[PDB]
Amino acid sequence: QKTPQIQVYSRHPPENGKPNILNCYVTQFHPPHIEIQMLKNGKKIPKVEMSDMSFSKDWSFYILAHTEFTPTETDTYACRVKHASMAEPKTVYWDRDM
Amino acid sequence: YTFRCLQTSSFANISWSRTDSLILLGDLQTHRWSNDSAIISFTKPWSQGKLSNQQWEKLQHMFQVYRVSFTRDIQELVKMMSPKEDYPIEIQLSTGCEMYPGNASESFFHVAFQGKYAVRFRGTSWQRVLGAPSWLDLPIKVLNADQGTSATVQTLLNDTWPQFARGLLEAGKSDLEKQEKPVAWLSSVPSSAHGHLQLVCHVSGFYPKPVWVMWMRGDQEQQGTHRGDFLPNADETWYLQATLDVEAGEEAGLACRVKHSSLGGQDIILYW
Ligand SMILES: CCCCCCCCCCCCCCCCCC(=O)O[C@H](COC(=O)CCCCCCCCC)COP(=O)(O)O
Ligand SMILES: *[C@@H]1O[C@H](CO)[C@@H](O[C@@H]2O[C@H](CO)[C@@H](O)[C@H](O)[C@H]2NC(C)=O)[C@H](O)[C@H]1NC(C)=O
Ligand SMILES: *[C@@H]1O[C@H](CO)[C@@H](O)[C@H](O)[C@H]1NC(C)=O
Repeated sequence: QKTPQIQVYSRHPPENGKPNILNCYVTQFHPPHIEIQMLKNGKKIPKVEMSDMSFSKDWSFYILAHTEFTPTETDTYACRVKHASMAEPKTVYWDRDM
Repeated sequence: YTFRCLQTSSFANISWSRTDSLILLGDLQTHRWSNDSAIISFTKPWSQGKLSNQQWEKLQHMFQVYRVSFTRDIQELVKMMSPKEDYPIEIQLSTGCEMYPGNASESFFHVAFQGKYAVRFRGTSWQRVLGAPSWLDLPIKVLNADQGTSATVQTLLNDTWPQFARGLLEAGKSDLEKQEKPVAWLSSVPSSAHGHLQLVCHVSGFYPKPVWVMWMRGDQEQQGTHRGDFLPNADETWYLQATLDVEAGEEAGLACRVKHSSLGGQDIILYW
């Protein structure tokens, strides 16, 4: 068992009202069974595309979830991951400044 | 450039299993093969490499026979020796070759068991690797008895991989050398210290992967620049961020400089 690391970042510079793509990169988890959700204001985004499960030279699993989004002044975006290595789901919120 | 066929297999019980695979040439995915799919899919227009349709079909047929035979073998290997914990079983296979300039290559076939590097193929046989549970010696001895399978793996590592991968490399050369320009943007987060600020330089959309990102005070490189990990984009371009810890007031005059092969010598210089 290995705990998943989560990173949330956008494809383009974020500008309020301008369509963009939100990325969620999940890595370092074992075994490969994982549930990844992308949320807008705590509610599950329906159109989320996932890459094919792959792994690194050191056998560390990695997956990239991405979605189309329009950043705003009032909306919160997050990536929630559920994995057996964790007692609770891990949610990491998009912070355009980090 | 490393050519690698990555297989992820999961055995939940004596009946239920799923095996999913993909093929990467460098950092570009060239093939896909999900459990329910009977045929391998191309994820690039150049994924057939320099193979003819008859040559590709023979390569695909071999994989089809192998996937059923692999599943059947692991199942047999588990049933013949109850290893106290029979299920769940997690297997990772990585096989291909590292491409070196001048038609030279080094082939490999590595296996992880329950997330840890367990077995390799060298010469004509499977060898348990340092750290793998010793009881794996028995299924490794059973597998090594099959000289026929061993000859195919030898064919695979000595002939199939170096020849298919060189052709793939040739047909994919222009894609692996395409230049995508990075776009940079800046932000800051207050640091865990009063009058301390973390400066963030975000760099996205560049291709190929080699890049240089540094926080500067004119000609002086700020040694405190910490490069994050390379993060993928869905379009297979790259993202990276470089941070700098500064004292409040010291931001003024600082710039983020990015050197990328796609810009010529015209570096991005973005002032705070
Ligand atoms: C008790 C624990 C379970 C044991 C775990 C031990 C770790 C695994 C040991 C190393 C992995 C070996 C991979 C298994 C290959 C067996 C494939 C096979 O059975 O060979 C051929 C068919 O396979 C081929 O066509 C050639 C194999 C080439 C594989 C290339 C594909 C890999 C890229 C995804 C038919 O033989 P049989 O009639 O005995 O079933
Ligand atoms: C594939 O290449 C390997 C070399 O990596 C060949 O391995 C030799 O095989 C013979 C037996 O056939 C052994 O006695 C040698 O010791 C092996 N050499 C090494 C360096 O281990 C292998 O035979 C080749 N197989 C085919 C079918 O081409
Ligand atoms: C994987 O595919 C094989 C062959 O089509 C099938 O027998 C098996 O049940 C599939 N497993 C899952 C979990 O889909």
